[PDB]
Amino acid sequence: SLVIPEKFQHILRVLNTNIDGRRKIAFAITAIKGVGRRYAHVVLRKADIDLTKRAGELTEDEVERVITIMQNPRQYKIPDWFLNRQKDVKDGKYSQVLANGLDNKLREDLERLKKIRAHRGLRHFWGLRVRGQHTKTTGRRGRT
Amino acid sequence: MAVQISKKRKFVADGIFKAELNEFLTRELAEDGYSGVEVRVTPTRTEIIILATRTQN
Amino acid sequence: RDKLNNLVLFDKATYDKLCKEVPNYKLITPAVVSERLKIRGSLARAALQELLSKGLIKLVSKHRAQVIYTRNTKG
Amino acid sequence: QPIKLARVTKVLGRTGSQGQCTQVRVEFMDDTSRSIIRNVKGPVREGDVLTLLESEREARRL
Amino acid sequence: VRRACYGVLRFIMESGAKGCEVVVSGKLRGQRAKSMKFVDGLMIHSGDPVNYYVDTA
Amino acid sequence: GRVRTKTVKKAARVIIEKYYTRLGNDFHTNKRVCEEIAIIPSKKLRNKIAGYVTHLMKRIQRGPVR
Amino acid sequence: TPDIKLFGKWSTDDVQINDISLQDYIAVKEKYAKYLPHSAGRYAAKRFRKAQCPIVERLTNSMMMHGRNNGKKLMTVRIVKHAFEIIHLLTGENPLQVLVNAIINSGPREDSTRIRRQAVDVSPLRRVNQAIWLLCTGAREAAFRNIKTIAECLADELINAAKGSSNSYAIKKKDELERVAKSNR
Amino acid sequence: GVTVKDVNQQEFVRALAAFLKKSGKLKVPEWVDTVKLAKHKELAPYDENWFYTRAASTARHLYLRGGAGVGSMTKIYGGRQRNGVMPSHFSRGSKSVARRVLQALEGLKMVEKDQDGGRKLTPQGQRDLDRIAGQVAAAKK
Amino acid sequence: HRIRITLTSRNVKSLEKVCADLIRGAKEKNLKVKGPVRMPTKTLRITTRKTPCGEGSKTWDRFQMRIHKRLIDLHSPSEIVKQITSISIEPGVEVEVTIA
Amino acid sequence: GPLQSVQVFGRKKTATAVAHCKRGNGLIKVNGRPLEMIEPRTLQYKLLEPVLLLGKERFAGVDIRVRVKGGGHVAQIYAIRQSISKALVAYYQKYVDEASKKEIKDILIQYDRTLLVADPRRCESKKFGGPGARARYQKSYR
RNA sequence: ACGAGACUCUGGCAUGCUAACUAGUUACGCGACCCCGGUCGGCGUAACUUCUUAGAGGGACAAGUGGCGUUCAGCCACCCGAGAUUGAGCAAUAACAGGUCUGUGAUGCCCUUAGAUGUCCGGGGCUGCACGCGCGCUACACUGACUGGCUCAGCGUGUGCCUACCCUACGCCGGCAGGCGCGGGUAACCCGUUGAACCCCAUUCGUGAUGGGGAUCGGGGAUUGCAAUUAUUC
Repeated sequence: SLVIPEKFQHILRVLNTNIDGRRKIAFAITAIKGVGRRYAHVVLRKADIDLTKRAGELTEDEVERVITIMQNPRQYKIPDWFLNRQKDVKDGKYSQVLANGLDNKLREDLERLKKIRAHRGLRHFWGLRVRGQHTKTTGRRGRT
Repeated sequence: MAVQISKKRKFVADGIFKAELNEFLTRELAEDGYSGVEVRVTPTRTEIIILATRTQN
Repeated sequence: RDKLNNLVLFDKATYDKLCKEVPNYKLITPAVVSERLKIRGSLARAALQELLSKGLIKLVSKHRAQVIYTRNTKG
Repeated sequence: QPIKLARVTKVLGRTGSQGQCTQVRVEFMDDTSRSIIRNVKGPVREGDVLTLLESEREARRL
Repeated sequence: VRRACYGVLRFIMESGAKGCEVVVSGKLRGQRAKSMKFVDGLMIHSGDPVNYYVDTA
Repeated sequence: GRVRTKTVKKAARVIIEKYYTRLGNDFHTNKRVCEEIAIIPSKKLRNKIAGYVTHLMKRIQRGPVR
Repeated sequence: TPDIKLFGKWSTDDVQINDISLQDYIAVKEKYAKYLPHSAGRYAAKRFRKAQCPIVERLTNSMMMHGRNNGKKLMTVRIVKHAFEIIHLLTGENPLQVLVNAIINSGPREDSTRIRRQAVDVSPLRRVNQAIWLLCTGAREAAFRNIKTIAECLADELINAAKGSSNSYAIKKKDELERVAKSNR
Repeated sequence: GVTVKDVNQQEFVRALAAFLKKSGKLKVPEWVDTVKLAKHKELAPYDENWFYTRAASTARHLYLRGGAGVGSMTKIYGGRQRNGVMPSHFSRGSKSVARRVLQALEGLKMVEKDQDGGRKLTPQGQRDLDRIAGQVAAAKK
Repeated sequence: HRIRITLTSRNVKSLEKVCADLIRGAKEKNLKVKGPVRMPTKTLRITTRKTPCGEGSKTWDRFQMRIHKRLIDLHSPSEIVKQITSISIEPGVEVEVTIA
Repeated sequence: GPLQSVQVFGRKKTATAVAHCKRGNGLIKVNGRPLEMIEPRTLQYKLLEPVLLLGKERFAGVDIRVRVKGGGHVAQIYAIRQSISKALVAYYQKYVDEASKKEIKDILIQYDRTLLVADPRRCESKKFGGPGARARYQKSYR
């Protein structure tokens, strides 16, 4: 209740990332790339769990269930718009791209605009801003 | 009325009416003197009076 | 600079010095117990409602941003 | 140096490098006979008692 | 410009004016633009009476 | 400050040297005598003058004025 | 009742003012007794219209500070209300008597200024204004980036100041003034 | 015996929210577990039973000034859209979540379509509003 | 029978001399008159820079065209209103009569 | 029978409170809700000023209602205070003696000079060249 | 003689005055709910104008008193009172080689005038970035953030002569941005009793670059227009 339970899990090993059990459950999962604060509260809603606990007291069996919902949100009727990568450029799969794939699908499309010599990707190749910013006055830390 | 414009758009459009008189006449009736006008409003009749010094011209 | 490594859930050494020690305190607020027991503020709120229901402390001011408790009747 | 309490009898005028002090003539409450000038800080009314940590420091008049 | 400035100055004086002010600015008698200004009599500058007491041209 | 200008003083002296027998002593009564004996455009000037007239009365009961 | 006035539930009598020099500008007793420290105002239109403003009102007015809090007099009323309910459970005495002794034991008697700075005494009104100053700026620092709420840090300030334990910010910053002014005179 | 305007509003809505639990025929939609209350909101509300809270909060609003439409309802549930770097602005509430509430309250009779537009509460729906309000005063008497 | 008249003007005294002129011709005919209801006067607000260029200290103008309006209601048919409103009118006053 | 009604007003920054005295029992409520149920509750004893400065027995035979619009939260609180404190002093001026009207006025005099005389402070207008009424934008040399 | 003042607007003050079915109030007649009495922006009327609007006058003048001063101008205080300095526009003589010839059908002079510095179209640029400065916005948290809940505004604007384009209620569809439908408003009439935030009330977090902060950048979806690629905005 108020004291430490048995078989505590101080740090969880999820998608080869650390999840400290000290932090609350709805906010500990956010350490994984591709899942933020909004998407964490609904996976803990499609999986029935009182999110007032900490991430180091909850039992081992049902944390396996939330992993199924992460890389497979479709069968748990999570809406299409709620995802991060919708209508993929190659095969058009509405999925939620998690940590290792997120920084894999990141340097998969940067050069896709570079190979086609797109002005969008050329700014990534040139380290400049791309969303149409005025670089006259900012960008002075990473730009010497 | 037909377009039934509001009084804001009605006063100032008739305020622009005055300003276009006191420019049209000063560019034409200046060799004979000009001293402003006074527009008078009546239904189906709008009489303006050209106050000028040389009326015989 | 300095990191206050608080505790998230009590231990039998802390839980022992909470049921005989906290009601001994003259003033009881979740900020004055979070610093003499080295615990978070959530485990300071959550550790005073049962001590309110068991009747070991008395509430004197309940408010959204501030709550304080005291000892029971001296007599 | 025993502490002394002294009550205003008359405000003379302002002084200081920038007009931040009010030169105030004060009489002592423990003995109304002895009275001295003393530069004061802040806004001073008439007749409010002051707390001078020393008494033999007379202030110079301009 | 001098004798014409007077020519309208004393013309309104007999008319019944309290006092006026004529200013003629521009390049006269050379390249650098001076500014002739000949006043007379009584004339106010500031305040709400100026709306109806003087007229400017 | 509140210092009376000349046009409220020179107009208030001529009032006394023309209507000394109609006015009195207090502000309010000779405030309404001033509206009749003189034409004053505004109402602020009505009170400015009539107040100064009573200040001059309290100098007349104690002797002459220059 | 229209006979006795309570600060909600705090008494206003039996708080003797120990300083005869400072009792002029402490509006707390028997005529300046209001249920709430939140009056409409009308205190910044004369030179000493600040004087009859109740000292409990001046404490909340001395709290809304540093940007975000400016203009928020409701929450500092709630702050001082919660702050007062701590003192009776931490010292056992009436909070106002502490606040009276808080002001008296924090106000610098002497203060140095440019005239080579001649040390000169202060007026009691300036001594009040600096007193409510220092035990407010000390509670704002003890609450900043700290778990300890402001309603707690305000209590701890005037509790330590009421005894002069030389540990409170209002006490430390007051002794420095009386030290530097004692230095050059 | 008293009405609702003599009853503390904070201890009324969740008195009415549980009253919308002891019936349980509200036909709450399917996205109630995954929807954001407004564009100015960034999180779903903590309380899982939030569709019951605002159905009660809208109900007392239709008691105080009826004839309110959906456009009226997205305005009362409007908030400070903290726009990050740009200064904040007033953002209206969501329409569908405001519409599904009254579309449920017309189902089980509490509210009906007002003449010339609006949504006013039915007579027998006003009845229980006084009823639950009385027991709140009974909780304090 | 219930004939309204909507008076409007920019200048106030030009209207107040002709608004009361209606009743002074109406009570002559001794018919039922409603009092002119002073509706809230709008004010045309225009602000511009003083300078025609962008030099110098930033100064502005506050231009106003505050516009008054009064409404007299009558209990006379459409034939007697043609004799009262047709007389003693000011140029800068705009007079409108509604039959319903 | 006959109606002993007085409609006394009270203003603030923009908040105007028009009270309504009446003969009867003693009920005191604004907009339908009583003065013990008005938000912000941080200021409850301001709405209780004329009932603790005068006593609950003064409003015994008088029932009062107040309709308020405009202004802000705190401004409405002070609006309701100098409406019902001015309501009882005007009700006790028309229907009973002023020995009972002055004996309630002088208590409301000595406590606070706002329950009877309004505060004439209005928000000062904005001028160009600054963000507020007196403040100016930052001046930059060099 | 000018300027200052005076003057004009504005700010509050007059249960007195002029009057409102485009504004309200109080009664009354029902209606709905709860226990004669209470609530009701739910429903129509005969009085009223405190509240609304805006007209006319009124009120403040250092007027009274107490000190000070040539006891003159006047200062300071106090009583009484809504004010015992509200804010603003207006603004002199002479001058600056201040700015504007990109405000002009104000304009001298010079240049250009058919392969045009005229005009018009297409596209780009006016944003481009080792760096320097200025005006700012958000921040750096617990006097907080978040999530519910409660509860208060005042300035205005709104269907355009050319000109093709208004502000918006209600009801469905949609996570949202939005869309489809039928209405009112040329406006104290509809938006709209402008349910504005802050604040307040109750949850959650607990001093951790933290649920502080939202830059940067990826994917997707709608609206504006002939067109948004250098991301129009959302």
